Amino acid sequence: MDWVVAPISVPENGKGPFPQRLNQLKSNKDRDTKIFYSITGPGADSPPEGVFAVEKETGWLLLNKPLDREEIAKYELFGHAVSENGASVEDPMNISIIVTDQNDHKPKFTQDTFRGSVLEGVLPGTSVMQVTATDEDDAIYTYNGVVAYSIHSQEPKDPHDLMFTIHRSTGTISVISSGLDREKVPEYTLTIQATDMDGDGSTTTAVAVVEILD
Amino acid sequence: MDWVVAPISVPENGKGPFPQRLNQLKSNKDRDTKIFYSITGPGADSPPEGVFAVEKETGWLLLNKPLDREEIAKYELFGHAVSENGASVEDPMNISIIVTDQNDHKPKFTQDTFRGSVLEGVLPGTSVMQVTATDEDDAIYTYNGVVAYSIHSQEPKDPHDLMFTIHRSTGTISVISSGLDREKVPEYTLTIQATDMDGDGSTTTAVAVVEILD
Ligand SMILES: Cc1[nH]c2ccc(-c3ccccc3)cc2c1CCN
Ligand SMILES: Cc1[nH]c2ccc(-c3ccccc3)cc2c1CCN
Ligand SMILES: [Ca+2]
Ligand SMILES: [Ca+2]
Ligand SMILES: [Ca+2]
Ligand SMILES: [Ca+2]
Repeated sequence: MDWVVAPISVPENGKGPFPQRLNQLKSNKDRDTKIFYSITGPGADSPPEGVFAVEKETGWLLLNKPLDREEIAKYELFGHAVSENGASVEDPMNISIIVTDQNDHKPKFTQDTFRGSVLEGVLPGTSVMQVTATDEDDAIYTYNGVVAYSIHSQEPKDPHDLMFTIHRSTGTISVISSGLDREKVPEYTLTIQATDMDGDGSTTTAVAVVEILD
Repeated sequence: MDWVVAPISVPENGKGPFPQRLNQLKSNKDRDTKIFYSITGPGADSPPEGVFAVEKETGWLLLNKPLDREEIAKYELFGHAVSENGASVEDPMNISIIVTDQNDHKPKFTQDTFRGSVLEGVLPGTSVMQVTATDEDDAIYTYNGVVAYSIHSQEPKDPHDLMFTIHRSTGTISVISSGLDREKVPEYTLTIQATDMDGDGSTTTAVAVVEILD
């Protein structure tokens, strides 16, 4: 009884010293001759070379350097078993290395300044613009690339203080208080923020400048 | 050819929807009857009950909740092959789950205010005190719980702007400049900071109060 496929899930940007052992190969029939192991493939004997390596005698698969999942996210290697007489004993076994995500990219805003506009008498609830930011990290399986949006401050304060909201996850700045007037205040400037791990991580700052129109 | 041991490495505090498929069991006795798969061990039928489960007619090993490594960092379970007559077929296979760590804990100083002191006439380089922050994440195999120390600000900014420094990894504050004097400034108040992922992570802040002596 065994696994149908056995991938090796390896957290990226890892520490300690290298090499590191990952799993150990063994062939069914190694009381026949002595067995010498070898790995091949992209990440072993093709570029990037020398990222993975196997111990000839012991069969330990080794990690040589830390992996950036944000560069290569999975490898496909092959295990080779060759007796001391030169005989390929088994078929090269599929070795699959899945690189899992650490939170090693701060979220970075689309543009340094975002510019949008709206009109004096729009009903509370009304879209005005959408900002964004990208986090190069993963957002399907981890929260490391999932972004939360917020508004820090609003200048000028004038008719109110919470003049706008931004949707936490889509980045849509709405107006929420009727009371706009282009003559009294023509150009608000929102100081906005993107925060990875869904608000519990790093925070990048940028600005959105809403102009109110006649 | 196979691994002598295939643990499953599962990033903690995972996203997406659950359950989640991890690997699939299979018995090299299934070209016979229709086998039915079950699962035992702490995390399965012991406390905490129900974190893993396997689809009886597929063998897929499912994860029901997101894991917290700092709550439990490893699981040893057993999978079971039975036919329609509850008949144990081969022995139970061992399932080893290795919860890999994410940066889900901000660094916490041990006290809000460290108190130290040093004589006015000590030489530049002279140690003074050593502050400390602890991060619950792994600092062995990952940077998530590796702290980096820094002085935010010193007040009063008398005589020089920066009279002290701190070891980035050890927490030891030392004197970097000449000119302490109890008569002129008898105490300095150092805003200290601790940042995880060895600097590129989350921060909290404390203060170290250094008294100058005759
Ligand atoms: C619980 C968990 N964490 C993962 C992290 C990464 C990949 C993964 C699989 C194939 C290619 C690339 C990545 C799969 C998983 C799963 C199983 C959920 N289908
Ligand atoms: C994040 C991470 N990566 C690993 C890689 C390997 C082993 C490991 C498990 C059993 C024996 C020897 C080593 C443990 C870990 C952890 C959890 C850190 N408490
Ligand atoms: Ca790499
Ligand atoms: Ca748990
Ligand atoms: Ca941490
Ligand atoms: Ca953690």
